[PDB]
Amino acid sequence: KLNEIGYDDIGGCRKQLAQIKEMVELPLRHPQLFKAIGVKPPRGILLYGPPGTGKTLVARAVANESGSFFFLINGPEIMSKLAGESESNLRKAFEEAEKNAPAIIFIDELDAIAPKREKTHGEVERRIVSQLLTLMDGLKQRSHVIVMAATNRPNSVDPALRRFGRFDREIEIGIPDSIGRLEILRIHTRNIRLAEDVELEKIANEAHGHVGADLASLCSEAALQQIRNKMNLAEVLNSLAVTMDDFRWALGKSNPSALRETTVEVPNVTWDDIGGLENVKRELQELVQYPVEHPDKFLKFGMTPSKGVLFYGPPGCGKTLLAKAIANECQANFISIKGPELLTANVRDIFDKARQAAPCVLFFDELDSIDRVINQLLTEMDGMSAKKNVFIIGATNRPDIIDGAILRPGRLDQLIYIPLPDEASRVNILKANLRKSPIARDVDINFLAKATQGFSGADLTEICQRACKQAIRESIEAEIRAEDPVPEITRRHFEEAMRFARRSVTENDVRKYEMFAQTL
Amino acid sequence: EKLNEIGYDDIGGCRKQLAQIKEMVELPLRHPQLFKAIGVKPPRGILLYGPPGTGKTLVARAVANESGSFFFLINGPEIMSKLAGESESNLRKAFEEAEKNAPAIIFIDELDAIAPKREKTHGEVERRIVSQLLTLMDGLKQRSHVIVMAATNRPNSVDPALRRFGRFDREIEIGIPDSIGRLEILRIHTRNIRLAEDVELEKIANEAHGHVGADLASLCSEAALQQIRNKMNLAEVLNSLAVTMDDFRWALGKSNPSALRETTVEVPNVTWDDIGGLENVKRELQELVQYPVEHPDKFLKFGMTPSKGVLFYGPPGCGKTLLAKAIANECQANFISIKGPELLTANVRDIFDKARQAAPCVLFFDELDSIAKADRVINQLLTEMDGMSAKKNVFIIGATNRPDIIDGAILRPGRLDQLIYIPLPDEASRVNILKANLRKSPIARDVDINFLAKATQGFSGADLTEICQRACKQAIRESIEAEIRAEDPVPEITRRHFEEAMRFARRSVTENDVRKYEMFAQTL
Ligand SMILES: */C(=C\C(=O)Nc1ccc2oc(-c3ccccn3)nc2c1)c1ccncc1
Ligand SMILES: */C(=C\C(=O)Nc1ccc2oc(-c3ccccn3)nc2c1)c1ccncc1
Repeated sequence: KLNEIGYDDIGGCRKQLAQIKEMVELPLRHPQLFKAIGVKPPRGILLYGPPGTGKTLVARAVANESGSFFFLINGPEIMSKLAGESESNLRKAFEEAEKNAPAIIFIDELDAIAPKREKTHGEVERRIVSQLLTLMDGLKQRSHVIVMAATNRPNSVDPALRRFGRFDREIEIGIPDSIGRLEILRIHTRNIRLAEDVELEKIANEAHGHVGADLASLCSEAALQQIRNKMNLAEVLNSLAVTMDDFRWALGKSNPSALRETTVEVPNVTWDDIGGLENVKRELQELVQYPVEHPDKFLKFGMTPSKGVLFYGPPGCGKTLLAKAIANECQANFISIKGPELLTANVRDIFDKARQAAPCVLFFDELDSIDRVINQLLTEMDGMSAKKNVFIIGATNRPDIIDGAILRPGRLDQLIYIPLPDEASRVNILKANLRKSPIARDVDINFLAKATQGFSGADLTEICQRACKQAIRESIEAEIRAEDPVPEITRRHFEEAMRFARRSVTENDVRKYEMFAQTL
Repeated sequence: EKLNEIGYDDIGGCRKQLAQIKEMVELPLRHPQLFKAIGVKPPRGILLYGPPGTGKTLVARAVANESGSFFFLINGPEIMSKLAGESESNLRKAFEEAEKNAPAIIFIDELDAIAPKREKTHGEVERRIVSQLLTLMDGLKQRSHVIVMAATNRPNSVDPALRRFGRFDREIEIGIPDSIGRLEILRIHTRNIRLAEDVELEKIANEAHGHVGADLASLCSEAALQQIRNKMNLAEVLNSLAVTMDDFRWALGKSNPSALRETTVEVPNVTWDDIGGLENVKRELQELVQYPVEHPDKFLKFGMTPSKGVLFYGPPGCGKTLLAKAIANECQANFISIKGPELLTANVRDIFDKARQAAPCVLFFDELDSIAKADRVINQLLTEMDGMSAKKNVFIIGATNRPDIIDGAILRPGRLDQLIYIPLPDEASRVNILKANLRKSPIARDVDINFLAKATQGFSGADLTEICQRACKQAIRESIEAEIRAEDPVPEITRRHFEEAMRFARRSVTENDVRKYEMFAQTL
């Protein structure tokens, strides 16, 4: 079975799979063509990412597809041997790989073999690390041996290993996105018998923070729930088919292990969902979309584009949603960071993660909360080339207390005010909020927008929530009394919600923001 | 085979240091008669250091090949990967072999792997090998012509006992190449690549900032990869492959140099024409930073030691840094641009030592206010400056925007005796700045800089740059919008764009601030 694993049996990493394919397969199938022009093939590739992804099979998939020899060195297995056994085994591994070429050597759990030098506390451990380094540098330029390694964090690996010529290409196999999750769910359910009511797309969309292993466990739990419901009360053996109810139940009881891991992807929020102003949209377009869309114009006119902006205004979800929408427009990855998250050298880490994604929209929320971290952010921004397509966006609700250093040119040089949404914006927001709900025909959104003025996006969302709570309360009470009288939200529900206006922004705050704008 | 042919030409990015090493090694190892006659003691330990990838690992081999001497290589990890007695036997066997075949050169690559700081060593085998190395080092009789060269990332990671007066007394830094060095490296690596006729490596080298030799090798590889990707994916092809300037630019776009955070030492390419500047300030800086270095004889004749430090205070902007870079450029002295934020994040002495190593240096300290009036850094800097021999051609320049806050200690004589002020640029300065800003971009013949300068008064360097930047964005905006309509209409930036940018003409420096600076000057 192992030799039969291919590209199709790995899900959740298709971009990285293409990268690895071009890096490895092509040289190992037409070495003459690459040598002619003079392209040097890579000699060390380090895959890293959260545990549970498919990065342990990537090496096997590549080796099988390229039809090359494959050798596996298991970190814990090597470190579980006597003093000389580990050295003999590393040497034998590399020698065997050289014997049969082209080859691939996968050193699973490298951080087990070569942890940070501080962690090591014996002569045997350091001797093994140095043995690995010596073997690594000994790969002749034409040996046709590619060393692949996997870890959780490259920082846990001995830095000497991450030098030129030893491990110079580092690829991240991160959390899958919705398409990746669907791919994994379709891979794992190959043998399970499904019912006709299963729509894996919804499951994939709803499974947040799930890695391939988590999805395998989820499928197993759903099958078990089906067994429980059926057998509890050969005929049955042939009448078993997991149902969407079982999958939803399994989702309910699941505890994904990758909840806290930052997510990088292209969000699915469009302009229509926030509405927003026109000037702000135009400015954001000019800043972010044009340089990526038409770099030629910037080059010919020869002025380097600015990197980041700094939204200010009353609190709410407009700023974050606006940034997400602009990122969606340009099809660039979106990275969200919260001040509380940062308070808990991570700054360099997140900046490098952004730099890895070519079009990225690095978002920093609650920037006001953020001396050491401030200086680290300052230096990192100052040391960001204004020619790489990485855009920093800030957000704050107290521009007065923001340190002026960040505002200095080259770091964050543009300020944009985000006012309360207007009538059209409020209409768009309300339409988005009730998008997934069965609203009644009588209800008109335009009148609601006219009635509500000065209400922040939070206020409108709260208004929608109050109405739905009323509908649920009515349905339950009617159901109890009856024991679909309330099939859709009615006007009375919305009016009852409106009974408590609760405007979250005072006119004094708006005047203060206006004064801040005028002073600029 | 190929190893024994590496020479001076096959190393790039280090030409000053290569000349130093040539004089310091090749000549003694070819004409010992003269050196012994006049009585010059050849060095016995040379420690090369710098960021990884710079090609210092070939310097030893290049020198050995050129001088025709025996060459022996000891690889740190290789020695430390053996059993307890194997590493000792190997060090001893290396030095014995080198001495047996004289003259020789011994290159101990990755010294810090063999002899780290005493504290970092926990076992006894590690300390035993370090002591073995020290014993062998001291055992080199002056008569025997053995020169030990070692390479390490930083000299501090090496055991201090090694950096003694008879072991490793010469330390050479091989740091990031400059633009000429980058061009040299690119020429070396593209020897076997077949390039197209539109490739002009000068622009690549100039734009490749923070790249080391290895990074440039990767860049060339990626460009070739892009070319093959496009053409092939879309024997004839094998003979039609030629990298193109588009491929090199694309490779640059997607490259992540590993030496971005490393301080750069180099003569800046900024001239007086790009800053304008008051004639008084220009003359004063000329005197201070040029007469001592250009006519030391006169200073000796009148016997007054030149002051070392100058301060700059005034409105925030690009003026101070540009002025310092210009004065450095005129004297062709190296420029070090330590910023305050970098220092906020031992280090002070390291910067001062780096400056000292480059004799004519224009060490720059921006935003000094943040560091000074904290206690630790300010005291360390005061101590280090006070220990700065005024007879050396190292000039310290400070910049600040709160001249009222800096502690008076820094301005006491012997530390920073001059207190020049940098005021807002005048009309001619603004004209020069605008000409420089638009120099790289096409401009309409109608557009006149003189009127724009006349309109702009009190505008800081950023203000002028902002004006130019805003105008270009308008031109790009208009240029593209026409393109979609047609789907060149805007070949150059027209005066309409400049006037539209001028519509929102803003002054970033309040006249109150300028008056405050004037008050400080008068009180001073
Ligand atoms: C939306 C985020 C959101 O609603 N954020 C938010 C709501 C209310 C807030 O009040 C404050 C505040 C702070 C200090 C003083 C007073 N009030 N901050 C608030 C923030 C959202 C984000 C991302 N995706 C979707 C929605
Ligand atoms: C130019 C650098 C430059 O213009 N930097 C700069 C612009 C504006 C600034 O405002 C402050 C400041 C300080 C304190 C309070 C308020 N504002 N600092 C500023 C710095 C330049 C540098 C290097 N090479 C070329 C040009």
